[PDB]
Amino acid sequence: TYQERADELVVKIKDMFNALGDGDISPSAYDTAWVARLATISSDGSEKPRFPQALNWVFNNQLQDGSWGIESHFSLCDRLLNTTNSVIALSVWKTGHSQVQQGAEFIAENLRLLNEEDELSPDFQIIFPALLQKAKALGINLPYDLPFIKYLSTTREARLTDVSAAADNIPANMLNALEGLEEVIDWNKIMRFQSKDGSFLSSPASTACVLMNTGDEKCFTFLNNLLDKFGGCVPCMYSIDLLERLSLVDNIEHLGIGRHFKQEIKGALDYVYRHWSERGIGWGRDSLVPDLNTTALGLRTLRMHGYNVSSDVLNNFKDENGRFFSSAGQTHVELRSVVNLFRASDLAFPDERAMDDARKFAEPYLREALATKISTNTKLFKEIEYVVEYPWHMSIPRLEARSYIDSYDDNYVWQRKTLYRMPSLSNSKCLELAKLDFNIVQSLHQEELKLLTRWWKESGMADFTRHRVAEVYFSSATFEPEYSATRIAFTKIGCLQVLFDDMADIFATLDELKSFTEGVKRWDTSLLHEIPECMQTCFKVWFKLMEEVNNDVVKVQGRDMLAHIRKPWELYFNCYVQEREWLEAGYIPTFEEYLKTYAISVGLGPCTLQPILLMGELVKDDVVEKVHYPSNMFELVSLSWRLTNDTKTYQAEKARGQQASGIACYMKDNPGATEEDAIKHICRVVDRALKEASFEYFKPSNDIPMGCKSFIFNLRLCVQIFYKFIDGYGIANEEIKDYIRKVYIDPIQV
Ligand SMILES: CC(C)=CCC/C(C)=C/CC/C(C)=C/CC/C(C)=C(\F)COP(=O)(O)OP(=O)(O)O
Ligand SMILES: [Mg+2]
Ligand SMILES: [Mg+2]
Ligand SMILES: [Mg+2]
Repeated sequence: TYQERADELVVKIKDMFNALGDGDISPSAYDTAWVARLATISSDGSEKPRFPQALNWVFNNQLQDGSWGIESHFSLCDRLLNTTNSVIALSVWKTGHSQVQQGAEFIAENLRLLNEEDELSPDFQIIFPALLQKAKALGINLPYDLPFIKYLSTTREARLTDVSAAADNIPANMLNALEGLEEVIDWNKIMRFQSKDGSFLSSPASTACVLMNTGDEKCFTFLNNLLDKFGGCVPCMYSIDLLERLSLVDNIEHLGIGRHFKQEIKGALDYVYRHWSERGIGWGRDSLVPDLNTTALGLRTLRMHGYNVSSDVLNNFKDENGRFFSSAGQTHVELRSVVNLFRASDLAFPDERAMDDARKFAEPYLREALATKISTNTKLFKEIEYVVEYPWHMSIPRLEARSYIDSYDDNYVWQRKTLYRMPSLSNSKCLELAKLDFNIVQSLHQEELKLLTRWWKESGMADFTRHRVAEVYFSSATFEPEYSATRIAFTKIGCLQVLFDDMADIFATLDELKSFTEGVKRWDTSLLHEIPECMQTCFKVWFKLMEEVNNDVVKVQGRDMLAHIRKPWELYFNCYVQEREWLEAGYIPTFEEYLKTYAISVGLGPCTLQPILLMGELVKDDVVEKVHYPSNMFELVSLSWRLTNDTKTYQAEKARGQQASGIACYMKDNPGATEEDAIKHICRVVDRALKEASFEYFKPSNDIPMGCKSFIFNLRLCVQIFYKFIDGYGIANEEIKDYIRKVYIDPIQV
């Protein structure tokens, strides 16, 4: 069954957490081959392998065709690098004679395929042509004459003279291809780029290379220690204790299964944070040079979990043009590191220039990548497209999880200088759990919808089907199974409010409206007679619901909360009549005056107080105002709701007779301003409001219940996603109607 498989999945993924160390990463033929060339000189002048095991590994790990690398994952450049080097390793100690000839065949055959646009992995035209230089010297028989290989070697020899013309020698940004530049490297100065673990850029190949040219001890102890840990081979990079912890947590959170691993996540992040610094961070704790991807993931993930971290760390990757690079040790920019840069900028607090600068670079780079570089039908295209099309402040949790489940690759191989695997980060158990769990929870949601559609039918509110209740439901955002009573009360209150609003700005007369809110202020049915039949029915459905919800509230909260609960309702209806009082007077308020009334009339208060009081967390009398109205985070969300709503609905409301709006009031305050000027200013206000709410949300708090705070905060999402795709002609390009099937109706093939 599903629940059983998910439970055993949770168990195993918890093991994975508890086992986290320096990193799970695959051996590297290329890197281990280099380690194997290292020579010790016996007293009898005869040279033998310094690291017997590393040669033994290359000996026993020839694939089939017969190259070295990753069987299930073939790649031209990767196979060429791995096999050639492996061949050179065997040849040097003249052994593995069969694999040599066997692999020499694989190379010769495939060399005639490097032509010519089959994109080359980073620094291929430097580390490979160097492998072929040593191939000649050993007499290995290969087609060195191909017009293409002669071009790669040409560019390399041209790149060598550049280092000769460097008073400071090899630039820091070519350190990646260290071992493809031996003949122009100053071996004293190069050492200035050694990490505290003896390694160069965490690369075993590079570290072997400097070991061979210098006999440096630290280089040796890094390699020796690594081989002993990997049982006689080496990965393409190590350690990766920082990257692995961050990606694991991010991937799980992103897959929608973060709630099952709260304690294990806290342990992983605590570890990372102890190694956090204003300088940025690299793959592992011992990196000399930080990298953008790990730092960007660190920023976002750490901030997301309540850690105090500064966006200034990003500037360590920014140049004069405001452009970012992946790492001072290389020339190429990694697409992934730019995705993570953008995603980190999603969590910007107000006045964080670095976040602004990151997003101004990353976004166009990302859209550029989508247009030219990435193939459409791919998981990756689908992943990056969601990142830019539904950024954080409009990313609905379930929709975000459903979409990432489809783009998460559990059979992925990363490409640095060669291909490697990180089993914790590309993990089939994570993916399976994510799907099983999504289904499990989806069934719960179906049942809630059923209950909700039933209510809409029986309540007589028939006089907008489930399709209108489903959109409110969808908008609840807070999806965890424990919060069912909260989501249901929210949806009912929300559905009623859409009704109350149509009543307040369309159907009711000022008098009918006033009478209604008097009925609310009295909290009884004494004034039912003063209002038409249709509004009598609304009031009664509403009032009946209040009794039912309020009884449930006593159960969760442990005592009467009626006095707290009446306040948001009164404030909300009083603001409604105030809207109408202005309209009757023909008065257009100032932008500020306008917000005072409309920032409340938008209705964040009533749809949140009763529901948060049902989540389970105790809300003390003096805390109500700290988490609900008028706390800052609450105001800010209310503001984003109001203003964003204005931009997409002011045109249709003005044709219906309404006057006041964010657009009209701004234009009245600012002579000469057009509607376009108003919208532009408004969106800047909304943008800043979202960022300040994040700052308020993540701020340390002693007495504000986190669940309750989270439910308010994640209500900002629904408004942003709803109106984002209305194209200013009024045409809704994307509609909530379409996410409903994906999130609530279609299960995930298991
Ligand atoms: C946006 C909708 C309808 C659903 C998604 C968001 C959601 C579930 C909100 C639930 C809370 C509710 C009902 C709030 C009140 C309902 C609101 C302000 C609307 F329906 C917005 O439409 P409007 O432009 O006519 O509003 P207004 O300018 O007249 O004030
Ligand atoms: Mg309206
Ligand atoms: Mg209204
Ligand atoms: Mg409106």
